[PDB]
Parts: sequence; structure tokens; C-alpha cells
Amino acid sequence: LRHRLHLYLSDTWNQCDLLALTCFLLGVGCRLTPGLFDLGRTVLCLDFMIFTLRLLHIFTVNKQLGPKIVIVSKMMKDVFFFLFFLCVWLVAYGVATEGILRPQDRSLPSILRRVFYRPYLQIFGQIPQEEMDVALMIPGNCSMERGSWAHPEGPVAGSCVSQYANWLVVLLLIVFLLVANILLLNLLIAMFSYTFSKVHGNSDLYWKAQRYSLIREFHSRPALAPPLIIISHVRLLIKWLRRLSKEAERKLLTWESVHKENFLLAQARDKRDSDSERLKRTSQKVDTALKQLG
Amino acid sequence: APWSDLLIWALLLNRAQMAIYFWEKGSNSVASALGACLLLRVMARLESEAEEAARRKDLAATFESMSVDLFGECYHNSEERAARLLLRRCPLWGEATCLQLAMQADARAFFAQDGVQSLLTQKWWGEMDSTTPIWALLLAFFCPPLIYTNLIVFRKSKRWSDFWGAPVTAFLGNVVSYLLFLLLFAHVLLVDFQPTKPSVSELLLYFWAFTLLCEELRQGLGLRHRLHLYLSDTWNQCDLLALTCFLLGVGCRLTPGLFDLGRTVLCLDFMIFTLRLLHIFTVNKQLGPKIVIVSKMMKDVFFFLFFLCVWLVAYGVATEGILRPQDRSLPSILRRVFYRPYLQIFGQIPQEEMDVALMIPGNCSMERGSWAHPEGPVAGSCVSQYANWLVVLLLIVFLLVANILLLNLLIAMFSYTFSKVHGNSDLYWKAQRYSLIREFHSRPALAPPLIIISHVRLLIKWLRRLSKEAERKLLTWESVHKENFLLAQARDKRDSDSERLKRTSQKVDTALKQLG
Amino acid sequence: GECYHNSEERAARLLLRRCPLWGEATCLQLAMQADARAFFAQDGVQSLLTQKWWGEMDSTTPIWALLLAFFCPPLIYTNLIVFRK
Repeated sequence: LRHRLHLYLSDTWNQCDLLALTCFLLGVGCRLTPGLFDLGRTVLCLDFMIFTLRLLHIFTVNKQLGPKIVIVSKMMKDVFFFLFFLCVWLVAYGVATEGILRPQDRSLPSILRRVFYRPYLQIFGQIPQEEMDVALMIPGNCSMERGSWAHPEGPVAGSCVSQYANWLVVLLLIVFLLVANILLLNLLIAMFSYTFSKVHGNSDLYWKAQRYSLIREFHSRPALAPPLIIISHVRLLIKWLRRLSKEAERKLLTWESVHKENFLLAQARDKRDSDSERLKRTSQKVDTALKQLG
Repeated sequence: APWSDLLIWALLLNRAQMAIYFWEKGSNSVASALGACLLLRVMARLESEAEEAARRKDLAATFESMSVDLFGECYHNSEERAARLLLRRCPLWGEATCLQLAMQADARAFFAQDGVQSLLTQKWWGEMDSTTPIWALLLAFFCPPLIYTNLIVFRKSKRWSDFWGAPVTAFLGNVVSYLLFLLLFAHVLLVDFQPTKPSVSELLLYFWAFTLLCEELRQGLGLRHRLHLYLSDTWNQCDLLALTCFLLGVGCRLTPGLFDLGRTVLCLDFMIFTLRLLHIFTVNKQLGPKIVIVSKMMKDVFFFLFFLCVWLVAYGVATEGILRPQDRSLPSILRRVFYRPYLQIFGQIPQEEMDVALMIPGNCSMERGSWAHPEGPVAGSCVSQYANWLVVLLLIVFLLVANILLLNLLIAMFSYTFSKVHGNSDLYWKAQRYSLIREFHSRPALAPPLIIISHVRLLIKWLRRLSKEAERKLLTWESVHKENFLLAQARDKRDSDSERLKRTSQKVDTALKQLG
Repeated sequence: GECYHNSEERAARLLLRRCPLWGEATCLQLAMQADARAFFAQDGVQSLLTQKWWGEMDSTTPIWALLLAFFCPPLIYTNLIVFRK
């Protein structure tokens, strides 16, 4: 039974349906031990997300929702282009801003929050101006170091930040919102529109072909709900331990042969009455007339 | 040898049917059709009469179409033997390869074939299989003795030099070492950047940028025409720009009076080295053509900025004029005129700075009229209450025009431009893809940090100073497919309806002459 | 179309010519009053309007050279802007 298991493991949603239950076994296993309670609760929460996303595969049999769910997976090359161009621009903006401003709280997760995580949320309209603009801040001698310094509001924005060349930090803010929120987001809408109109026909043909397989696999199931299927697996397990008429077919096939003969005759009459074939027969008749005059 | 001399003669004098007949009788036909296309386009630029220039360009498009069709049939028979047909130094055309003749002729319909693009993928993967997944290459790259296993299918000391000699691994080692340069630049700039003396890791950074400068100088020398072809480009001006700002940054950093200026220039220099990354990944099949399309959207962006700046000046000055804030410094006025209406496009709408009903009134001004006090260190200290409903009404009109007209019309212009441009951008990318593979083929075969020993090897080297019958079996196979192609083209032309109507008309003319 | 594909200088002199049979009006003025919009959409007519736009200067002069010659009025007498169209 190795070829069956490798045809099962070859798929994608069957790897996912295996994945949800492996994380369930890891979650309950860590939950029952008296030292790993919080780890087991965390794994079970991430396991809830996988069982919920299984729902999207169940509803691919529906006439209305089905073909649209099929198209969603074919937009991911455009999304991956968006993430590549974004991460290049997010590293460049985030490190340059964190470098000109010189915050004094320099833990490694605090720096990674200000470099990667704060410019990521500015795409979604979350622009903290009182963390990176000195005119919105209270100055003072907060640093025992040469230069001007100012104190931002927030537990995580650094405790004391530099005032030198702050107009360049504001100007990088203007350029970042221009490139990210105007170029990248509107070009991504342009690429989704192009890809959707290009792909929509082949996705509908692929869905109509697979729709028979989905109906046929709901036809052959244990005929009870999953909570109650255990009595049908017991019925199957004890069963494992124990081990059109003729003239209606003829009337059917003669009817089919009638329509085949009408189809071939109508195809032959449409081929004979075309203009190119009639030009061939006219050319042969004139050839006969030259032979009669010859 | 006779037909080749008559072919060159007919191309040099612009005789069309003469040159096509002399092409059909000769041999070595794919290379000679690409050389014909090259020679005619060089002449058509160097022309005075407009009619003769258009005549040479039309006849060059005929030869490009014939080389496309002939290689089509030679590829549909055998792929291995057509692969040996392109990669062959043609001795009749200066021992140049057919891909080099198609490159210099700008024959972009020849590169758009699926056969040529498959052979460029096999040239890309080198000795390895061209169906190797990328995860297997990454595991074999970060485990160098994992080459000697059953992971990577070979044959499309020896096994070692067949892995590390492919152009893909030169690409992948170039990307990994450039990401480690940026990670070192960020560690120096964000963690240990001392005010007096450069630390150990910053001196290592200076050494790395010296090796990147020597690699640019290696591609700048290898002399005035070469340097002006180098300076003519765009990303080579950028690759020169990142190192000039590095020299200005380190130069100002080492002086004891310009420390903050040098640190600021080095931060803006980090952005230029990071944006260089986008040009590196244009060789990739998935990311490459999309990166090419991004630069062709900027005329739509520049229309957006023109219409925005006109509307932003009008709204910003009218609002700053009706409200009369008392703090009237010049950078404070320029902040409220240009910078506050710019951020209202991105959802940042400060209502307590420009709406009196959200504000506390009082006699904050020694001047005639009603006055009110806004909340904020930069919104003015005291603002006018006269005709405030007009400031709110300008707020409504500004959000209507900017956030509904301009942003949604910009999405409409990006969609129109993208669908119009996408075909010519894919043809341009497929033509340039050979040049990108060929320039990763000819590199020093080490990562940039370690290329200095190969520039020393090159510098001491500077201070010291198919068989015959396999070619015949190849060219006779090509001539068989040329004869089948020309016969099938002639039989398809003869059996068309217009030609058959011509022959019918001549036969009836004969019958009138027999009756006459 | 045919008169432009032979010679561009001579077709340029063909349009800009006071036709004495039609009230000494130019061919561009007759096409303007007739609302002949397919006549103006030609690449030849649009090239002659670009040359009429740039005047005596070359029609391939970049805009930065014009700006530098505008804010430096004695910089006209240099080798920046090609003259005689």
C-alpha cells in the first residue's frame, strides 16, 4: 500500500490535513506534561488557524464560491514581487532613519522594532510623528555627548534622540510614503487586474473538469457526520475482520448512430459548399474544357 | 563559397529577390540570415535617403523572419542538435557565435523563441540539470561536501569544478556576499560608530569597499571609448555614485570637525547600496521582467505630482491665510502650508489644529476680533475664528479631490499603461537576458571580499606581459530542414485561393484563345 | 503621407505656404477651420508643429539647456543650442 500513501502525500491540502493533526498531537502532548503548559496552549492556538483554513478547501464544490477560491492561489507571484520590492525599500529607509536619529536605548530587539516594524505599519496609515520629529518633542540635555538632543514620547522610541539634520528625516518620510503608498500599492492593483483577466478562462475550465471528482468523493463517504462516524468505522472494521437492460441498450445505441450519421452528413455538406472547394471544382471543369478544345 | 560571395554582393547593393535567392541556395543558413540582418541595419542607419533607409529596414526584417522559421524546424526535430547549431563559431562571419550576431543586430524576435530561451536556461545552470530546484542548490551551497551525493543531477576535482563553475552559483555567491556587506554596514552604522577612532569592524568595512572599487575599476578599464560607454549607462553612474558618497562620508568622518556630517552622508550612502540590489535580481525568471516594468510607470507618477502640487499650494495657502496663526516663523509657515496637507492624503487629519469648535477660546491676541488657542507646539499659538466654516469646507473639498479623483485616476492610468507596455517589456527582457548570463560567466571566480587575490593574480599576469566531420554532418542536417521548409512554404503558397483564382483566369484566357 | 515619406524639408515647405486659390490661407488654417482631426493626427504634421514650437533652435534641444540659457542670458553665444533648426 505504498503507492496509495505516496499519491496521498503528493498533494497539498492533504499535507495540510496531516499538519493540523500533528500540531494537535504536539499541543496535547505538551499540555499534559506538568512543565510545558504555556507551550501547549500556544501550539493549540496556532492549530486553530489551520483547521479554520481547511474550510476554504471544503467550499470549492460550490457553484458560486468555487471558481473564485481557485483563482486566489494564482495571485501569489504578484504578492511575492510586492514583498521583494517592499523589503528592499524597507531596509533602506529603516536603517537610514535609525542611523540619522541616534536613540540611546540600543537593545537588539528595540533596534529591530524601529528598523523593520515601524516602517511596515506606516504603509497602513500608522505614522508616529512624535517619535521621529523634534519640533513635536521637548529638548534638553538628555545625553552626555556632544550635540543637541531631544526626548521622544514613548516607551519604545528611544529615550533621547539626535537633533542634527532632522529635516532629512522628515524628507525621507515624504519619499517613503510616496514610493510605498503610491507606486507599490497602485502598481500591485495593476498587476492583479492584468493577471486576473489573463487567467480567468483557464481557471474556469480547470474548475469544471475537477467538479466531477469533488461530487464523486462526497458520494463515497461514510454516511454520517464526523462525530458519529466512529460507528461506521466499527461497521467497516468488523466487515474487514470477517473477510439499462439489453434491448434498452440496443434502442439507445441505434438512436446514437442516427445522430452520428446526421452529424457526418451535415459536416460533409458544409465542407462541399465552401468557397474554396467550389473554386477547386470550377478549376477542374475549366481543365476539362481545355481538354475538350485540345 | 560562390553563393556566399553573391549573397554579400546582393546585400551591399540592396537587391531584395537577388539576396533571398542567394540565401536559399547557399549553406550555413541560420548564421548567414542573422549576419544579413546585422549588415542591413548597420547600413540603414548610415543612410541619407529616407526611401532607401526604409527599404533596407524592410529587407532586414525579412531575413530575421527566415532565421526564426528555419531554427523553428531545426528545434522541433532535435533539441540537442539545434543546441550544437547555435553554439558554434561560424567561420564565415568572423568566428562569431549566432547568439552574438543576434545580440548585435538587436534581433529581438529571434530571442523570443522558446527554443532559445530553453538553451539560455541550460547555459545558466551550467553542468547541472536545468530542473534542479533552488532548495537543493542552497543546501549544496551551505554544505560544500554535499555536492558528492545523489541530490543534483549532472551532465545536463571535476565534480567540484562543475558545481562552482556554473553561472548560477556565481550569481548566488554574489548575492550572499553583497547581503553580508550590507549587514556589516548596518552593524557599523547602528551599533559601533565611535566619535574619535575607527573600530576594527569599521576598518574591515573600508577594506571591503576598496575591493568593490577595484572590481568597478576592473570593469572600467577592461581607453577613452570604453570609459565613455561605461559612463553612458544609468546603473553604472549609480555604482559610481555610491562609492563617491562613501569617500565623502569617510573623508568627513576622519576630520575632527565634521563628524555628524560624515555620519549623515554614510546613512544616505546605505540607501544607494541597498537599491543596487534591485538591479542584481533582474536576471531571475520570476522577478526580472516585473522589475523592468517598474521604471515605465514614472510618467504617470510625475503627472500625479504635478496635479497634486498645484492643488496643495492652493489649499495650503488659502487655509493658512484664513486662519491667522501668530507664530509666523518661515519654517513654521512652510510646515503648515506644504507638509500638513501632504499627510492628509495618507489619513493623518489634524482636526484640533484647524477647527475652533474643538478648541478653547479666549483673548490670546492683542488684535481686533475673536481668537482661539489650538493644541500643539507647531500649529500656531493663537488662531482666528472668523469664517471658520470655510476652513472646514475647504477640508471637505481637499479630501474629495485628492483622495478620490487623483488616487483613483492614478490607478486607472497604471492599469492602462501596464496592459499597453507589458508585451514590449517582455520582448526587451528576453533579448537582454543573454547579456546578463554572459556577464556572470566572465567574472573573477570568487566572492567580492575574496576577489583581491584574483586581482593580484590578474595584476601579476599583466606585469609579466565540434570537429570537422561533425560540423559537416551538422550542416548537411541543417540543409535538409531548409529544403523541407522551402518546399512546404511553396506548396502552401500554391494551394491558396488567390493563386488558384489566378491560374483559373489564365486557363479561361487560353480557352478564349482556342475559340478565337 | 507620400510627400512626407519622400522629403521632409520639402513637405514642410508644402504646408507652410499661402495658397492663392483659397484666399491666401495656409493649409493648417484650412484644416483647423474644417475640424479635420485625422489630418492633424499624422506624425509628419506633429513633427512640423514641434519644429514650429522650438522656433529657430533645434527641436532636439533638451529642456535643461534651455533653462540654463534662460537664467544666463549671455550663455546664448556658446556651443549649447544648435541653431538653424
